[PDB]
Amino acid sequence: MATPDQKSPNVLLQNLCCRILGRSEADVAQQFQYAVRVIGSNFAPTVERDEFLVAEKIKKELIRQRREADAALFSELHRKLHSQGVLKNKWSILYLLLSLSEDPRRQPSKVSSYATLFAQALPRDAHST
Amino acid sequence: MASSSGAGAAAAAAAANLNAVRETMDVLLEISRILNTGLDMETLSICVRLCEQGINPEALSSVIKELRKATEALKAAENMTS
Amino acid sequence: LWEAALTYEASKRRCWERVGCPPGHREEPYLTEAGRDAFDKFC
Amino acid sequence: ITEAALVRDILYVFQGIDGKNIKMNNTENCYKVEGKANLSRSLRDTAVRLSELGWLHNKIRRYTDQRSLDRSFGLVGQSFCAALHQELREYYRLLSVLHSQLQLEDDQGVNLGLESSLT
Amino acid sequence: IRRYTDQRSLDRSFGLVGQSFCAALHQELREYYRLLSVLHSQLQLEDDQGVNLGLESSLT
Amino acid sequence: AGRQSRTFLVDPNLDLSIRELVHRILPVAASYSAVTRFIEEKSSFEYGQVNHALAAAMRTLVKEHLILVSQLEQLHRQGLLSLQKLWFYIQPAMRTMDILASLATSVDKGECLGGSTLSLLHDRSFSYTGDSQAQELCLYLTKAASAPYFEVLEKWIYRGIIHDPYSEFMVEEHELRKERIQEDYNDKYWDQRYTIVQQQIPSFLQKMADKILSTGKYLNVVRECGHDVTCPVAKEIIYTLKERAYVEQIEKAFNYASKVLLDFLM
Amino acid sequence: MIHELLLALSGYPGSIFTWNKRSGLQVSQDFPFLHPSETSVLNRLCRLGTDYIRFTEFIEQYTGHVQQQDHHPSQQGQGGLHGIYLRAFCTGLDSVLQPYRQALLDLEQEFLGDPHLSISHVNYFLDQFQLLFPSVMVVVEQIKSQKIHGCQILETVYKHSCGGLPPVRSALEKILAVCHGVMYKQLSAWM
Amino acid sequence: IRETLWLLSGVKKLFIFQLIDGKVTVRNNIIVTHLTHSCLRSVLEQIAAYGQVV
Repeated sequence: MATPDQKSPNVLLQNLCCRILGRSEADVAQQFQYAVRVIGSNFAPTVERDEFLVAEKIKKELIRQRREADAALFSELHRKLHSQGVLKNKWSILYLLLSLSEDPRRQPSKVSSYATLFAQALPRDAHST
Repeated sequence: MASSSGAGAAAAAAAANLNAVRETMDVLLEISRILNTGLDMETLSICVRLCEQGINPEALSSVIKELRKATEALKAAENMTS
Repeated sequence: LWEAALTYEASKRRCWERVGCPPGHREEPYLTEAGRDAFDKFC
Repeated sequence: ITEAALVRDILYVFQGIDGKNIKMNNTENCYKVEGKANLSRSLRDTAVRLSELGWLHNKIRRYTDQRSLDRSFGLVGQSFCAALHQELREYYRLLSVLHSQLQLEDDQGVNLGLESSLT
Repeated sequence: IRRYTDQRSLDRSFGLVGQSFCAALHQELREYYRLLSVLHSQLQLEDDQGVNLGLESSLT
Repeated sequence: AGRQSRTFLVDPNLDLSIRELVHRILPVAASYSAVTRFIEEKSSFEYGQVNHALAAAMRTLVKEHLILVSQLEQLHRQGLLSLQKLWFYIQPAMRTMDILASLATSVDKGECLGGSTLSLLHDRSFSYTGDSQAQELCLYLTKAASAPYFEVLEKWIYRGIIHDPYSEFMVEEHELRKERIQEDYNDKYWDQRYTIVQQQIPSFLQKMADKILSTGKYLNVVRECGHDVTCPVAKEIIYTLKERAYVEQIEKAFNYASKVLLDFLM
Repeated sequence: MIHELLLALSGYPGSIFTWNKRSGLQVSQDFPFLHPSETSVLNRLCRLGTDYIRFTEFIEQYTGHVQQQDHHPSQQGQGGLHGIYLRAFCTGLDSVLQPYRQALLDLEQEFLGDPHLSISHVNYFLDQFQLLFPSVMVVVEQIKSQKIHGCQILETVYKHSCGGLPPVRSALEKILAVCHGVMYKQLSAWM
Repeated sequence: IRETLWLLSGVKKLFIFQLIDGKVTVRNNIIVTHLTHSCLRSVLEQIAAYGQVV
């Protein structure tokens, strides 16, 4: 009987910390405070709300992992996700997942080099936030 | 050769339907002429469409006769007033 | 709340008469077979 | 001419099919955009760029279909045709995904100027 | 500044240190142009919005 | 017109300031067109694996450029793109494309092949020593370009086999009649089986070329002696700018081959 | 529309997909709801569907019909498909078509699941059978045309089994296995 | 589907499939949302042939 509603960052952060640490909020107070401090002053006006860049990055990562079939599956999944109107900030979710993505090859047990390229993305900083 | 079957068949069906309609209209025109009904192609087509749409033939015939009588009365009035 | 709502299961029943919400719609049995209460209503 | 019609034509060309406004010019052995005035010259050039790929696709598929039936090509020839068919299947899968995305965009009825629109 | 950068960017005889100095200057110039672009975008936003928003972005 | 940069005609009725901004920006697109022409020309198999790899890397960077352009297109579709924002966002991209185009034009003018191509890449990387973005780009390009050359080097040093379809390795083989190799006073076996291609000597390997030559000569002798030599030190050679780790690995391989040959002879 | 397409692919021709005894399964007409390029692609798939329909017709012709009791059973195999080898051939053909039927049902379920899927997804999914079916149809037509009888049919299947298409190779291997099972049963009876 | 199962269960006097001279015949005025009248008619005709046999 839960209706989706905007709950304060404190509640969400508390639940997140509890599940990540697997302990009561009392046992993660120091970690909670550190996370709260870092999170509390961070708004991304610089993030470009463009799903296409994230999708391209995901595709490139999958290709790097030699998972082209998985890349096609991901493309289809993204198409289905776009078909569903449940999520509004897809760019944010995709960016978060990619940042939190862990390479199964890193399949294997490591990744060949990390020659980060200038490719990257947009800076959005151009607007007067 | 695969792709062609829908549009080609549609075109052949349309041509056959047109020829069938022409044959039916010719038969109907001949019947009307033999019966001296006085119907033209447009009126005959309208009557055929009405019958296909379920119009009662007695009602339709009475309406047609009344419309013809009204047209004749209006033509007589126009010729007497002119 | 969305995630509490996330734990909701929905019917896999689909039909080719419905495409916009295929969450099932319960064919709703008929001629006896709707059970005792329907039979009593029929009587 | 709406861009969406060009998208449809490009999806057909990716299938090797002539669009409503883009047709294969056998004289140029290339898909040609119909000379309707409302095509931007830039849009025309982009269409030509995509139609070269569609022409290559159709040529390859014609070759595969023509040679797959020839038993006299032998087992190696049949194997080459099979590999080509597999790659063509992958290409067709990608094309199907793109077509489905365009169809979904049409189906949602909303003009979302979102980055997801097929530009 | 731009004339100096263009004058020195073409001189291969300036050597690696000279090129590095020019590169640093170009980076700072890029930052300056970015800032100028941001200010231009704010002024353009003020002109395009038609509202006399007394925001710091209004081109006074 | 010819191998010139693409020129653009701007409508004369355009704003002079707009026209000047366009004339300032257009060079990036000319570089793009030149790069595409270079990629399409050097993409033929005939140009050898090094040129093919260069073209492939250029294609990857072109893909990144197209992605950037698509993102700018998205911003334009939002109406959020001003000319100043465009200039700001494209300035780094403009510089990257210009560096790439200058490198392409230098390679094309020099007809650089194999070791000469690697030398040109090294020299260009030193020319961009002050531009960290350009330095990273050159490092990516060099690491990619060494792959076929380091593969050929590995094959020569570890197996003494020249699998060089394009004659890109610094060592060239000449067919010496083996019958006269024992008979003829001329060291046709020693001198013609392995020859140094001076033009194909990579500038980064020039200091080790003689040791490489000796290593491959020794391996070829061992194979011609009928001793199958599995090189235990065969490792992937990776281009590195600061560390000559490949040099130390080559020296280790040379010492291993020397020891094996000495034991065989004794 | 997808259900109608599958029904035609399931052997139920409709108003959109017309079956012609001479032309086989064909798209009946241009539909106003399809782009003409989409009509062309759909008819391209309909070529495979037509081949499937013709295969099903052949299956009915050779297994679905009662064997005429002509006193000499050896000659029943000539004009009409008859013989134990003919029954084995029909059984193998049906077994090979079973995976296609399963794939068609799975496609129907998937298309029922997602209303945003297009016919292109089916064309991707069904392309493997669009490559498989023509070669087996050619082999069957050769068997019919040469009036292969008894174990001589097995020899022809073996000759055709050496084809180059890996999927065709596997299918013909299944058919040959069934035919060899019949042959081995007869050999068992004799020995 | 239910009426088809009832026919296959050997029920007589079905509404869609009428038995005329011992032949199961489909009522002509039946349509389904997901099938063409001709396609549905063909499938039902195959089912009706099996039902007539039964």
